[PDB]
This record gives sequence, structure tokens and C-alpha cells, in this order.
Amino acid sequence: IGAEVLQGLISGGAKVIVTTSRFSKKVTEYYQDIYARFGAAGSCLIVVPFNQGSKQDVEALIDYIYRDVKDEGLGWDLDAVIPFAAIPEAGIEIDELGSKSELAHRIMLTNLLRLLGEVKKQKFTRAINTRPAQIILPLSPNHGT
Amino acid sequence: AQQEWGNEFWKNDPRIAPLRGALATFNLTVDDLGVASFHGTSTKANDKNESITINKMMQHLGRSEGNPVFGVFQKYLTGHPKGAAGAWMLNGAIQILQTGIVPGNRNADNVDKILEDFEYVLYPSRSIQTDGIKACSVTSFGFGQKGGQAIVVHPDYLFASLDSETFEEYKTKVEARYKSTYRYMHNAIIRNTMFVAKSDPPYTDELEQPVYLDPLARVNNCKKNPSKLVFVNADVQSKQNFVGKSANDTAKVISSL
Amino acid sequence: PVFSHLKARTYDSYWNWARQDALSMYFDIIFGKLTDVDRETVSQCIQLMNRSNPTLIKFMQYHIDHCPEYKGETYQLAKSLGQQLIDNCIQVANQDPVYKDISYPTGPHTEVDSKGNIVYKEVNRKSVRKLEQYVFEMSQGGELTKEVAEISSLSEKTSIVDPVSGGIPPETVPFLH
Amino acid sequence: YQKARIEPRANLKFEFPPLKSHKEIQNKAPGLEGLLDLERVIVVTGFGEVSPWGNTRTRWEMEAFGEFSIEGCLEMAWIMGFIKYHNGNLKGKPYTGWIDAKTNEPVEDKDIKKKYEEEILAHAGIRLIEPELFRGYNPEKKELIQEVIIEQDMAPFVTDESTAQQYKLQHEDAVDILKSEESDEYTVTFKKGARLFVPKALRFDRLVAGQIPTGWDAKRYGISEDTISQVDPVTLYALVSTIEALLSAGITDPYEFYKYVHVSEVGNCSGSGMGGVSALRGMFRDRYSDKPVQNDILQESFINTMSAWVNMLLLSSSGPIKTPVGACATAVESVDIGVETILSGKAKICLVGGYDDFQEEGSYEFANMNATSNSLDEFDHGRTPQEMSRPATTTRNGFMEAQGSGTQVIMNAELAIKMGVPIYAIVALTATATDKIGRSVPAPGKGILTTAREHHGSLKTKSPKLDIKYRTRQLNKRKDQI
Amino acid sequence: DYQKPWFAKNEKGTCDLEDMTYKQIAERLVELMYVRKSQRWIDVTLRNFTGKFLRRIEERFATKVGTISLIQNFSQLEEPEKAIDSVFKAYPEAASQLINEEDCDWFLLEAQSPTQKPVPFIPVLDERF
Repeated sequence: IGAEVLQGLISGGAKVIVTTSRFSKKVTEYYQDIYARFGAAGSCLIVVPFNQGSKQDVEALIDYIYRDVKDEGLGWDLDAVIPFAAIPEAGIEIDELGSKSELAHRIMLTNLLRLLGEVKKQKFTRAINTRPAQIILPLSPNHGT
Repeated sequence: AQQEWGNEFWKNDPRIAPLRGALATFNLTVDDLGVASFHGTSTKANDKNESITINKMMQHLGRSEGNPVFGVFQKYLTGHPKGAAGAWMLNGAIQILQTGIVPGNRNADNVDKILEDFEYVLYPSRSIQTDGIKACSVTSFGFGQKGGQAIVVHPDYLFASLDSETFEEYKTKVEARYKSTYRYMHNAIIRNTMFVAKSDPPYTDELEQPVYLDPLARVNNCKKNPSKLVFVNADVQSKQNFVGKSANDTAKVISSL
Repeated sequence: PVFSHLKARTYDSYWNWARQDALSMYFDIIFGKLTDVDRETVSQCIQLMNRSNPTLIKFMQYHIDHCPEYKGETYQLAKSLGQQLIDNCIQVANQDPVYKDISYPTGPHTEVDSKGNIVYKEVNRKSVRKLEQYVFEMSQGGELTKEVAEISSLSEKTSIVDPVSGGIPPETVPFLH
Repeated sequence: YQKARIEPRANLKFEFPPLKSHKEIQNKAPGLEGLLDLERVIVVTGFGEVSPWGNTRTRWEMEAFGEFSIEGCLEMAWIMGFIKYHNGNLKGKPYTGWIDAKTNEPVEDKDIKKKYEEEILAHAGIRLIEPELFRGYNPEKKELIQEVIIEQDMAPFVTDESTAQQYKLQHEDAVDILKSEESDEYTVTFKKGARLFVPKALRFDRLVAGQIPTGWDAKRYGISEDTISQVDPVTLYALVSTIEALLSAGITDPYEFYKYVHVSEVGNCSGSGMGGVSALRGMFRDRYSDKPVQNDILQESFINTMSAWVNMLLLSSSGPIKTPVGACATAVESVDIGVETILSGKAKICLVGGYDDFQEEGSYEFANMNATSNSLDEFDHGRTPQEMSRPATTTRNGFMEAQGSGTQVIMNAELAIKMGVPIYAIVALTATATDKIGRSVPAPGKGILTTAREHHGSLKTKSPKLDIKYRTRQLNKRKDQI
Repeated sequence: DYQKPWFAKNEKGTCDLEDMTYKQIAERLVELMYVRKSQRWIDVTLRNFTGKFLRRIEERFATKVGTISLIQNFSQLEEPEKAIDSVFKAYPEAASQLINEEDCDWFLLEAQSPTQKPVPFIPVLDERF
């Protein structure tokens, strides 16, 4: 889904930063082909390697977005956060709550809320209260059904 | 006369450029230089400097706006062989002519921001099948102020200049030669004998100096081995070499008086 | 923590890929891979209007002024289709770019043969032909949902003659709400 | 219900240019008929190369299409020594096709791109530096020697008589040699103050280079071992792109040139940038270190002796030889010399091109000039070796070194129509130009801008000879005076 | 003068086996091992040798991964022109391209095969002449 929201945001004229856990040559050539065909005048696409399971990773990313360009950052200010990152876990009942289940919960809930806590802190220390970042949560209809 | 008026009319003319007149001898224009095979070594100073010259060449020669050259950069997949480079770029620019495919810099993921002021250069990132490329331009730069440039035209502008009798006689000779090197190259692949190193020159020792002093001594086939073709004594300072057909078999009207 | 700000790949150069996409569209029409009746042709003219600057209008004008229309019907087609894109990209100058999903709204289909094999394909929806008809189909809802000249017009902003909000059936829910 | 299938074996055809019809050509280019002198028109007649991507056929379909076909993967696996040919009998049953080289299995031509496509793409192009291709050069352990003055005397050891007199000759009071009273050997003790050289190693940054594919052997082209063990490795790259440029022209015998052309009219203007640097190492370092180098290692270090081995093994011409040096543009310079030898009339066929080699010492020196990409800095940016050469890209940093050769065969247009050889191109012009005054050798400049120079200051008319109507009118009235 | 004639032949007289196109070989076999007056082959193994050659034509000039042989069984070579013209219709550049040296090694190894009548021609002058 997120790769089709990306090429609609990029062809609309937005500056998008895209994160990837599997940073490789095949992946960065996938995203370059998106910008080379579906770019727009004034759009920008930035691909970074990023693990949302890590706490130091969700703090280094948002600091890099809000750092100045002279401090080797982007100089940006977010207008939307679309956290679609997940882990496809299946076949796991209440009695096989393994390591993959606890990691996927850190990605989907805990470090998601920490990632929005970083975005609030960068806007608060720069005193940015007239530009809210719209969070688009990927909710589900099926809660255990 | 054919080189005063047809072939090199433009040489020390101050009104005709070399790059313009080298295309004007085949009745082509500056807008028919399709591809510009850049040196393009992925160096910070080189790639900016080369785009300045090719833009300023096309801007001074009055190439029309909206007509860029397709800058191809072969060294993304071969590297810079520091001297075999201009031969790889010349081999690559020949295959662009005969196929029409303009290959793309697949390592160009974000072309440089400074390079958009050069509106006469286009930097593709994938191969495009053109209907036809008429001329390329291989430029390269060396350590020690060694700029160079070759211009390469599609060979169909030579065959225009022939007649139908010269071309058809040529066309049956090149198709008879193709069958001879098809057979050789298929044999030599499976037998590992592409290179057959020669042991002897095409003359003997006391034919070596008589051959060198005769400009009309040509090799014919040997008789005891027709696969080997050598200089024999009858080829050297022969008696049928200078005298020909049009003036000597038709010397029955000039030797009759 | 697999992160570094050194591994960040930035893509900005729309000005070069616009001219590359304008040229590759020009030879797909000539070699018979694109026609004006295709969904892929109109989806490429939309991206050439988003990436429009005065240097691309020079680029696309030259190759259709100097287009050898006598060589064939596809050379006549590229000069005729390309001329409409000149006038479209001129009018959408000094305008914001536009996300338009002009593709076909496909639907599901599953089929078992007599030999026994699950084949799945995404087939064209019968009633719903474009994306404006998708929004109308989303507002009508289902039964248990009830409670108890296309190239030349891509630059002209259409006016909504009737909003979909009027066409919602009363006291029932849509598919998207 | 089991119908007879077809297994698509490879159809290798070594195709000439696709000659279209004469009416199509003169409709495309009308006006030129008897206007050009063909002896002043230089054409490219054949071309060949050795590259990191194989030869001139497999490099093109990787450059244009991005992947190998079934005939360019068979041509690639043959080059890298994966498949061999075998006609006759193996394992009792008679087989007459291709055969694996490690095992002896009968590989089918359909199964080439599923068996060797990993190994071909992993061992060609801009991979890491493989040390078995460069006589054990590991860039992660780059060997130097350090001069140390010993402060304490050394333990004595035995050696020959002549070698001990050579230690005493170098440093005299820092050695005492002593003859054994039984055998004819000596005891050498290095007293303190003597200088030695202890080897050390450092980690070099540049780890990626574009190498000739792993398994490339010049015996596969037919070059004998007596040539392999004598000549420099660059001479083998020049010898197999010369036999490939001649076979791209249909010249299967180089003595076919002498049925149309005197032996003093076949030139050779190929050149290099540094020549045989594997022989320069053999005389500057490997003989200083007493390794057994051959006696004529000086003659293989010359730039002009690679084109001498071409004439010594293939051509036997007594025509011109003008070997250039441009050191990054020495094949466009070599084309400039080659077209001027033919336009002057001194030659009629001219071998032309360039050749160079990757070795350890030139690779280290390019890093000191900061010209080559720091291959460890590119690993901090997450770049693969295959994407470390990015021309025109905003994040470009230094070039990527390679090796190989490339050769063209240029001749007259009038001679090429007479021999009936394929014509691949027309060399319209070639130019060469230096730059202004500076104090920096490896810095480019706008010097080739003079190849498009034109005076249009206040001139209000065109040049009258810029239209073909006028030039055919003056030439036809000059053809009537003749 | 001999009953086993020299096999290889094109325009401009006799030649070697590597000088004939794939069509010139396949219709010289029918010229040599098929009788026209009595409408038969010399041997049934010589008919399958012609059919195994025609399957080498289709293998050489073929598709991506595998398709249907036009000679599904060698019994359709009793009318040899109808099987020849159907092969060089599907693969028309076989009528103009000379035979590889790999396929010439196949042609000479199949001619020296047991459970087959020896060929009524001489293909090569060699040690096996």
C-alpha cells in the first residue's frame, strides 16, 4: 500500500522521506524508478536505511530530519507521518508468544508511539505550534476476529 | 576536385567550423549529431567540465533549442581503463549507429543539479530505441592537457556516394566474405585457434629486399599449398604490373599511327 | 540500529527524467507500443504536465516540428498526439502538480478449471470504468450496507455538476465514510 | 500425449552490419553521388576489445539490455572457462556438444543461464579485487618494507661464499664474515648499526577495480605458451583485440592485405598510457629484491613493443608505426594519428586503438593523487561495488580503475569497397587539443572547444559552399576541364 | 566415377560441408538417399538420419524455452518436400545461414554410427576417408 501512497505523494509535488529495513541495491533502484517516472516539479524522494524495532534508530532518524543542512541534516519540518511498518506474523496462538511476536509489537505499537514522541519534541524545542504533523494510523477492522 | 569541392572544402575556412564541416561533407547538419559519448569518469571536476564544452560547442554552432545530444557514459559498468577508454567508447559508439539503441547510465540515480544549465545535453538512465542515429561524438580527456574528440558517422552516408553498380558489386563481396569468417569463427571457438601465429613472412630471405623495393608486388596463392599465400619471384618487378587495360588493349588506335 | 545519514539517497532531478520520459514516449508511439486509446499513454502525459518547465516545452516542440509524418501512420500519430501535449503543458505552467490515478479500476476473479487449478486474475470492472465512477460506487453501498479527446482535456479543470453527497441514499452508510 | 519437444540451443552468428538497399540509402541521403573522393574517407572496418564484460559482443548486450542472452551467456561462459567443447565419446555414449570444465557433464545450451548466470555476473565487471588475478596482490595487506637500524648484534647464520662477500661489500664494519674451516660456506654476523629491511603491511582503501573476467586465458584464443611466458600481460590484451578486430572485418588471414596493398602500407598506431607496468615492476622492484626476473624484461616495458608483437606475430608489415601516449585519451589520439597516416598516403590500412592494465603500484599512486574512489568511503554510503562508478551523479567521488584493451581497423573507403570488408562507421574528423597555462597536470580544461570554431562577426551572408547544389556545380564543370 | 559421390555442393561447384547452408544440406540428403522413380528411401535408418538433422534445424533457430517439433515422427518424411518446406517456413533464415562447425561434428559423428546404414556419400577427406 505504502509504495502506492508514495508515488501519489511524489507525483503530487511533495517532499517524501522513505525508510527501509532491507536497504540494498535492488531496493534503492526500485525507488529511483518511482521518482524517474512519477516525480513532479519540486518533489523530492529520500531513501534511508531504518529499523523501526530499534529505539536509537527512531531517535536518530527524526533528529536527522530536523537538523540543519550545515549540521548534516535535512532542515525539514514534517507535515504528515504515515507509519505503515509491520511484520507479517501468522499461525501464532496465545501460547506461542515468541520472539517474533514481541519484536513485531515493538515495531507496530511501542516505537510507533516513540516515533510520534520524537516528532513532537523536535517541534516543541523549535517552538513550532502552528504546523501540526498529521498522523495517519493504519488501523484495522479486525481486533482478534 | 572531389576534395576541393566535395570532401574537405571546409578545412582552413574561418567561416566553417571543423565539427560543422565534418558533417556538411555528407550533407548533414549540426542537429544530426545524435549521441555524444562522454568521457565521464565519475570525477567531480571532469564531469562538470566536459558538459560545459559539449554545451558550448552546440550553443556556438547554433544547434536548435530543444535538441540535446544524448550523453552516454559507458564507464558506469566497465570502469576507467586509463587509456583503453577512448577505444571502448569508440567501439560502443559504433554499435549505437548500427542498432539505433542509445544506452542509458544505469548508475545515474540523481544527475547533478549544476548540469541543468546545460540545456543541450540530455542524460538518459535507461536504453531508448531511436529510429536512427546519424552521428556520434567520442570525446576524452587525459592527464597533461590531452583533450581529444572523434566524430563518427553512420556508414550509409558512404554508400549514398557510390553508384548502383559499385554498391551491388560491393554487396556481393561482403556477403561472400561473411560466409568465410562465419566458418572460421565457428571453427576457432570450439578448437581454440582464433590466433594462428605466423612463423614466416610472406617472402623468403632473398625475396625480402626485392619485395620492399617494388611498390606493385602483390601476394598471390602458392601452388604446393593454396591455403598459404606468399610472394613468388614472378610477382616482383613483373612485366604486367604498370600496364593495364583501358590504355594498352585500347592502344590499337594510338599505336596504329 | 541500522541507520546512517551517509546512506541517504536523495532524488531531485525531475528536470532530466521529464525530457527522458518525453522522448521515450515519443518512440513508443512511433514503434507502436502506445496509442491514444491506451490507459498507459494518458498516464504518461499526466506526469509530463507535473514535470513541466520551459525547457521541456522546447524539447517536445522540436521533436514534433521535426517529425517525419510522411514515414507512416505512427509518425502521423506522434505528431498529432504530441501537439496536444504541447498545448496542455503550456496551460498547466505556473500551476501546482496533480496526482491523478487515471488507471482502470480492476476487480477480482477466481476460476477453477476441469483439470483442477486455481487461477486468479484482476479483470476489468463492468460498470466502473474510471475513478470518478469508483467514488459513486463507494457512496451507493451494498444491500446489507443499507441500514434499517481525453488527452486534450487533462489541463482543463472540470466543474462538479452534481456532488456525490446528494446521491447518497438516505439513512444508510457508504463503503467509505 | 508426449509430443516431440525442441530444446533451443544457441545460434551464434557473427553478423556483419545490416546493409540496406541502395534505393533506401539514396532516398535517405540524396545529393552525394560522385562528390566524395573515397580515398579521403576513413572508415572503421573492424573492431574488437577485451573488457571486464568479456568482448565487444557481450559488453554491448550488457550495456544496452542489462542482461545476457542465451548466445551471450554461452559466449561469456566460454571466455571464463566454465564450459568446454568436446566432440567424440565420453562415458561410452558418443557426445558432440558442450561439456562442463570442473566436472565433465554434458551441459545443454538451454541450461547455461540457469547454471552459470550466478558465476558469470559475480566474476565480471566491477567486482572486488581478486588477488589470484594479480599475483597475490591483496589490497587489505599492502606490503612495504621498513628500514631499521639494529641496536644489538644479530645471531650468526650460514650462507654462500659469494653472498657473504656481497654483505661485506654493502656495509663493511657492520658485518664480519668468516669462512668455515670444513666446508666452503661462510658465517655472517650483523653487528649493531647495520640497516635491514623488515616487511610490513597496511590496509589500503581501494579494494574494487574492474577486472577482466575471472578465468580469462589467452590460450583459449590460440596464443601459445611461449608467447604467454615471454610478453607482458598487456600484450595479451592487445594481441586478442587485434585478432578480434581483424576477425570483425573478415580478415581471417592477415596476408590477404597484401593482395591489394603493398607491405609498406599497413600501419599500426596503437598506443598505451603506461605500457607494460608488470615489467616495470620486474625491473624496479623484483630485481632489487633478487627475485628471478627474465633478462629481457626491459623490452617488454616499452609502450611501443606491444604493437611490435602484433607485427611480429600477425601482420609482417613494413608500414608505418606511430605509437602515441595520452595516458587517459590515447585511443582518440591514436585515431587522430591513424587517420593522418592514411590521408597522407603513407598507409592504407591502420591498426588503431589503446590498451592498459591494472596493477598494484599504479593503483596506489592514483589514490595518492585522490583521483580514484575511496572504496571504504563508498561502503560507508552503502554502495555496492557494482555501483561505485556514477558519472554525472551529484554524489560522485573519483574514478574506478579498470584494465583491458580496444582496437579498431581503419582503412580507406576506396580500399574497403574493393576488398569487400564490412564498414561499421565513418571517421568524420579527429582532433586533439591542449589547454591553457596552469601548474596542475591532472586537471582538465576547455581545450577541445576549438574543434567548433567559427567566425561570424559581421558577415551577413552564408558561406556559399555550405549547400551541395553549388559544390556539385563547380565540381561538374571541373570534371569537364579534365 | 564412384558410387558414393562427394556430398558437399552449392552454387559455384563443389565445396566443403561448412560451405553449405542448412537448406542446401537437407535437400542434398533427399537428393542422395531418396529415390524419386520408385518413391522410397534407401534405408529406414537413412530416413531417420534426415529427420534427426531436421530436428537439429529446429533446435538451432528456436524459441525461448521449448515448442512443438514440426517433425513429430519420422514417418512423415515419406513425402520429403512437405516436411522440408514446413521446416524452412518456420525457420526461414536456415535457408541462408551456413552450418556451424558444431553441427558439422554432429553430422559426421552420426554418419559413423552403428545400427545405421553407412551413408551413400563421402562427407569428408580425413583419416576416416
